[PDB]
Amino acid sequence: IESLDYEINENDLFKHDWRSRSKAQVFQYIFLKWTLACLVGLFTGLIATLINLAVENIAGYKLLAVGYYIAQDRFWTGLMVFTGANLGLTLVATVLVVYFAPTAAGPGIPEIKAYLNGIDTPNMFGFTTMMVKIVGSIGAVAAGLDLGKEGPLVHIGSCIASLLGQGGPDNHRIKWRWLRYFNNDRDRRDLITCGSASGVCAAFRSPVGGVLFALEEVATWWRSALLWRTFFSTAVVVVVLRAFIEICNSGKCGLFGSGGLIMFDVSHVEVRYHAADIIPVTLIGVFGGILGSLYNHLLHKVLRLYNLINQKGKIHKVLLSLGVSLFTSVCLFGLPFLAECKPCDPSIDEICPTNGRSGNFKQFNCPNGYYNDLSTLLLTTNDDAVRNIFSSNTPNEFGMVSLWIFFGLYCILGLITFGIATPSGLFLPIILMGSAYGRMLGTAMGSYTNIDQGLYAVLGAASLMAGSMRMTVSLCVIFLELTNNLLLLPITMFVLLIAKTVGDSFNLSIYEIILHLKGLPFLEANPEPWMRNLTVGELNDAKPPVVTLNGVEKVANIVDVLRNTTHNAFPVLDGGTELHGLILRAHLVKVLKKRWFLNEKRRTEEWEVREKFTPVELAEREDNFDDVAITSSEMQLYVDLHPLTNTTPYTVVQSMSVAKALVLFRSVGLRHLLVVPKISPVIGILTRQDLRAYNILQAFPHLD
Amino acid sequence: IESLDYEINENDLFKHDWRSRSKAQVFQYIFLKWTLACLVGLFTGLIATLINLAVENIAGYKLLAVGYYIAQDRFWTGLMVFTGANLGLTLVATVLVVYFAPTAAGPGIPEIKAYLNGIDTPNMFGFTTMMVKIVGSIGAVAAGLDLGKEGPLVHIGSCIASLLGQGGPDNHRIKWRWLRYFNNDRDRRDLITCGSASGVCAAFRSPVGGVLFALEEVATWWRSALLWRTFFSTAVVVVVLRAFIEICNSGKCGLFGSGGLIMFDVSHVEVRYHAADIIPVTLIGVFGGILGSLYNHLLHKVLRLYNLINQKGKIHKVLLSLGVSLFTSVCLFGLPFLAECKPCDPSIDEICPTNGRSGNFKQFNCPNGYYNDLSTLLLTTNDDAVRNIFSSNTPNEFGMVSLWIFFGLYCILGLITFGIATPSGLFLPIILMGSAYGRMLGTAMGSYTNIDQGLYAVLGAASLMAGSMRMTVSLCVIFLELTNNLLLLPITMFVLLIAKTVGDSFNLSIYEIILHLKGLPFLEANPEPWMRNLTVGELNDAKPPVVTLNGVEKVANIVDVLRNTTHNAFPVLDGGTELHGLILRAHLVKVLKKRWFLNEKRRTEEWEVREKFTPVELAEREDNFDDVAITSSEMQLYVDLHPLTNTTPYTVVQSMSVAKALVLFRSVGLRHLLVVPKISPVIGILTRQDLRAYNILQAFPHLD
Ligand SMILES: CCCCCCCC(=O)OC[C@H](COP(=O)(O)O[C@@H]1[C@H](O)[C@H](O)[C@@H](OP(=O)(O)O)[C@H](OP(=O)(O)O)[C@H]1O)OC(=O)CCCCCCC
Ligand SMILES: CCCCCCCC(=O)OC[C@H](COP(=O)(O)O[C@@H]1[C@H](O)[C@H](O)[C@@H](OP(=O)(O)O)[C@H](OP(=O)(O)O)[C@H]1O)OC(=O)CCCCCCC
Ligand SMILES: Nc1ncnc2c1ncn2[C@@H]1O[C@H](COP(=O)(O)OP(=O)(O)OP(=O)(O)O)[C@@H](O)[C@H]1O
Ligand SMILES: Nc1ncnc2c1ncn2[C@@H]1O[C@H](COP(=O)(O)OP(=O)(O)OP(=O)(O)O)[C@@H](O)[C@H]1O
Ligand SMILES: [Mg+2]
Ligand SMILES: [Mg+2]
Repeated sequence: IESLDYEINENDLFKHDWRSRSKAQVFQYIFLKWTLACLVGLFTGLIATLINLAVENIAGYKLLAVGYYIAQDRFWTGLMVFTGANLGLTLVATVLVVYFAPTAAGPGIPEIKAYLNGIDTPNMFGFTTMMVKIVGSIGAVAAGLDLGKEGPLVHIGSCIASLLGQGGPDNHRIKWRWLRYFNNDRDRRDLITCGSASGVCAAFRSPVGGVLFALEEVATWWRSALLWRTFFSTAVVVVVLRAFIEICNSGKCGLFGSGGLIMFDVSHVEVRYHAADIIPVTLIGVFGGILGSLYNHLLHKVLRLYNLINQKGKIHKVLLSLGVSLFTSVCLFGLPFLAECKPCDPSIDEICPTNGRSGNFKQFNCPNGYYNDLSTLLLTTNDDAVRNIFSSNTPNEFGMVSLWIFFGLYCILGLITFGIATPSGLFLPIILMGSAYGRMLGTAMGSYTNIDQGLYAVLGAASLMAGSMRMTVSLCVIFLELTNNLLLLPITMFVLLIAKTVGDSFNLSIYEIILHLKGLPFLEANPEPWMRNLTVGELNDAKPPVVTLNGVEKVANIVDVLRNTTHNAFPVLDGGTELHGLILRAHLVKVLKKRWFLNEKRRTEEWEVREKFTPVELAEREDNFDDVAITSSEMQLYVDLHPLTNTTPYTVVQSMSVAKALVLFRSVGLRHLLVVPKISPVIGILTRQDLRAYNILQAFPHLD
Repeated sequence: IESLDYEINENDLFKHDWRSRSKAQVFQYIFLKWTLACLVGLFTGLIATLINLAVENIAGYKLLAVGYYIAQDRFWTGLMVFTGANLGLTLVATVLVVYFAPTAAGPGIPEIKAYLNGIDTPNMFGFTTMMVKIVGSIGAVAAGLDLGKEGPLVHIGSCIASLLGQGGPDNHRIKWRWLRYFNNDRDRRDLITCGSASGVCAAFRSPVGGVLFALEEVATWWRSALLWRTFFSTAVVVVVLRAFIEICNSGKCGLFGSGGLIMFDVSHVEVRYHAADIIPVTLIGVFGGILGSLYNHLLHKVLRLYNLINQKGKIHKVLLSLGVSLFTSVCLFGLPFLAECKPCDPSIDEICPTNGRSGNFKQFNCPNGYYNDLSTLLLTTNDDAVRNIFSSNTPNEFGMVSLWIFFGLYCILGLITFGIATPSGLFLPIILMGSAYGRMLGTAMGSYTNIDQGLYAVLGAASLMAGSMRMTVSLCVIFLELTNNLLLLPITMFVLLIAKTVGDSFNLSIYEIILHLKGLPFLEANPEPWMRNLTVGELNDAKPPVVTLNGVEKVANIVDVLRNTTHNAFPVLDGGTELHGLILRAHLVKVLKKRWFLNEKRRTEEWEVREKFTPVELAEREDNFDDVAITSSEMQLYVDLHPLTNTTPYTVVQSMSVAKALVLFRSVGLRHLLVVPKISPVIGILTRQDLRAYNILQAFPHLD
């Protein structure tokens, strides 16, 4: 799996630096760079509100059809309707994925985290992957599964960004010339960062939470001119989302519009800072670190198991998805018949019990005047279950045994649902599993505290999310703009830090674990302490030698180095040997396809390559080597490789440490890094495969 | 003015990489790195609450003494008391600055913005500079000047961080050995970033606003392991600030405790999204961009004028400060006698008029039942004037002429007060000057809008602050956590973007303008479009040649290159010439002071330099060259410069563009950057002075 070309070519023929164009062209580029950051936000807002409209309508008219048979004391008919509707929606949402785009499974972040690190993950931002991600997300979260549209919205935002960047689908591009400036690999990284923050803001209705999510976790080369377009895109997202909530008020769109603007609003509690509430807040942090470590350690084993079932065919995936949906629906209907009914309390002031699709003290098998504390949490859409656990001013609503049963159910569903072949997510199961033990500790303290148990559920959700994803700033800002409680922001990040620096003492993160399972070559930020005692010359003394071309290279050597080798960049020498730089494989296949062949070893002028090539044709990667067949009489001609050479590559000397070379490699971009000698002017090329610690430790095992 | 040594030395003798120490030492380092990030937050919270306690007590007992003579219809006695108390407080706050630490003047950011870019700004984070910054900030903002403790709190946080880093004041350091790990220049940059975000969070009571302020504007080398300590420090700051607000409730600390937790709370408005309120919000943005551009262009001329008065002696500074305070007090008392009294309205529901030190419809010369709309804004501490302009549910409280008079006064005071020799600031004058025209447009629209005029004042303040400082994310998060209005966050950054991308079309920022006035060599992020068509070899073909030392260099050449040259790093050769790397001046003076002299040209072993030096002694920069006198008989001995050489420097070749060399230079750190030839193995050193565009354009003026 290859990498991406971030390094700028400084030749005049390529016109890579956009400031060096004309004035009309820099006007058009500076207008299109903001028009696309507007349209990414506009379309991510429209598509997330379409997902929310369809999901709320489907889950509402499923739960109303369940409650109509609940109210007539027909429990088995309601169970058959529930399991049948869940099985049909999960069947559609996994048939589309396993038969039309098998890369749509899973969240999408653990890959966009690797695309923005330079790894060219293939077939990830297509058009059919976006459409089956949308329909699979609708049919998967409207089937009551323990997933969430939280994750897939990041991947849908990235696909919207890339389809706007290349001007449509991969084979139906519009031939607008003004989109020729975004054919690079730096503009794609900028657009996909805008789309990923656009997706996080569409998921959580939090603008700068999404900006900080793309800043801290997903992207890795942050620019201050990128911080102003990500800003604009999350702004247009949350404007479009709140405007289409406000238009669909008063039931003009059926359901979807009885919910409000901020999602899990608990901004009415006025949390205080008592000194006997230091012990339970650090207990929330310590237990969130331990449970996030244990949850990562078990989800690693579960995904290792699911990698065996995914290779046994395209029908074992569908059977696994339907079995997970069947077990989910059977548990979510049969488990609330174990918790006994507790009577209402008039000190809570909310209406209990309640019959309908909404939360707030639901009953389904209790007599009149009682309410079921399990069916408040189960038998509901998961957007309302977490509103029931974040319920301000509800002392002792849920018992200890019912919260234990809900916790022990959702810590199982979070393991077995993530990794199935439907578009899943990982924010919502951790939010539910964290709110469970947060309100468990809230009910366990009781009168010896002053923070509300709903805020203990918020602290439990944030503490498990930190202990399982190792994020600090994005989680505190996201929980601020989910909960609207500004006075909770100190204590809710005092709990994130204890959760993260307890969870770091046991395991890795979960994105690093999913990146390690998928084998993606992610370059870590800081080098190891043993990388400083190893030099680059010792690294190239354990490698095959560099293959090079000269400047006016014969066609036979170009064809030989293209057929026999898989390398994507070759240094150019002159055979007094003067190094020129690197030339890419993508330009070797271009001069072979263009029939730019010379008779003698003449080095050309500039106007010949201006007449042959154009700056737009040099960035089209729509080529392969198999279709071109060179005549064996014209394999003795000559190709002038001078005007296509990246004549200013980044070089290190053969005594630099591997640590400093890795720091340069990751800080600049740099698919390729030459190695010139200290005083054959090239003695090796370092790439991403050579600077990862797992490959270096296999060659020199006496280091660690 | 020199630079800082960020580049890590990879030798075993220095022990710069902290992971390569022992296990006990890495435990002690990982404990102290968080203990200092705790103590920075704890002490910045305690010192900002001491500033707030003293400022509120002094300004309260000054305004009560003014109001006691206002209520007895004695206006001239109140004017004499007001002008005398302001003149005494400004006299103390400028005498301390001009006679004890003249670097305490001005905000503090435009320098911490340059210290974190590597420029070693001298005498900036001392102990007397911190103490006179504290007392000057108290005596300057309690004198009613148009400044603010918003800025100086960044510099006080940075000084607290550096005094904790070096273990006390600059000549009273404690001799604790466990503070030897923070003697580097990377730990100082990390600590000062924690202290700067600590200061912004202590100023605005906004944690992640301060984190994003240190992320976007102040610091320039952001690390994800730094994002977790800045987090902790702003957390402890806002916890200590809110706890010492809550302890000082019910008047146990005199005043300071009748204000609340969040400062300018306007979270009761429920802003809507009408479609006829797109024209005035973009008018707020356009006028904020134009007024921020014009305010920068005039403050540049005013600071150019003040540079003449500052050089005419230490008494012209005091006369300028007292004249500014006199003009301020005469205007703030004499201007409200021009606005006529308007009667009360019962539809506003707040108590009008009010007599006291607080805001909310103040009267001072109106009869009973009326109120003065200018003295609501003037004659009050500026922390309450902006609460009066951000007043939710007050339609048409201030007229048009009174708001025009307040605007035309504060746009003059913001020019003439910033730059005087007291510890000033720049957030509060822009907040006041922006709220003025924000509520002016709110009163000008009237019934043709639905957003409250207090929210138009918030939009005007944010739009002028963006048009004059060119910040986006930090301003929207800071205005969120000042105003507590989460539903204002979309429109309040839709106005910041129009303000910033109108203001960018005219001028620079204001930090770049103050950095350009002080002549500090700030390295910009992206290179110019002409820097790609210039190579490093052409840069070194217009420079004096590199001076070098050999490896076992005689003492006479070391003394000659230390006396005759001012360079701080010399390449080491061997005269077959094998490059070793760079050696610093700070180690040349160390081997000259240590008397590590050899008789012959023997290259030593490792154990000799282990016996002479220690890893702590090699980082002590407490030396100068004038005190050491070498005997002329021992100037023919030899110094082994091998084991102190930075043997892995960052090298480029002599055909790299200046653009790519600048990108490497700024992305890695790098005080010094060698230039090795393509195929005398060194042909130059590039530093910060060579890669700035202003120095390159003076040598090759045919480029632009
Ligand atoms: C409503 C919200 C905003 C509304 C306004 C919509 C436009 C808007 O929000 O920003 C305006 C845009 C700014 O462009 P933007 O900041 O995205 O682009 C960066 C900017 O040009 C910097 O000045 C560049 O650095 P330098 O100079 O090389 O040092 C940087 O180069 P690099 O990072 O690539 O190295 C650029 O990426 O351009 C204008 O100011 C002129 C107005 C024409 C744009 C009009 C397009 C609609
Ligand atoms: C609110 C409570 C939270 C604070 C208290 C808890 C302390 C706390 O919040 O962080 C814990 C601390 C994390 O240290 P911290 O994250 O600051 O340090 C980074 C961390 O060690 C990374 O793993 C390093 O990267 P790598 O590994 O090289 O890849 C990185 O290296 P570099 O960036 O330098 O290159 C380090 O800077 O680790 C402990 O368990 C120390 C015992 C804690 C004792 C401290 C007690 C105060
Ligand atoms: N002439 C050469 N060009 C490029 N790589 C080379 C060459 N000679 C040896 N290598 C080494 O061969 C290994 C495999 O290289 P590979 O074919 O993956 O290059 P690549 O596909 O361009 O790498 P990537 O695209 O992942 O940056 C690398 O570790 C590289 O160091
Ligand atoms: N041997 C040398 N070492 C360092 N700089 C040199 C040398 N020879 C020439 N120069 C040049 O002389 C100019 C002035 O260098 P200066 O004395 O400011 O170095 P410096 O003080 O170490 O720089 P800084 O500390 O700002 O990084 C620089 O532009 C540098 O390029
Ligand atoms: Mg490859
Ligand atoms: Mg110097």
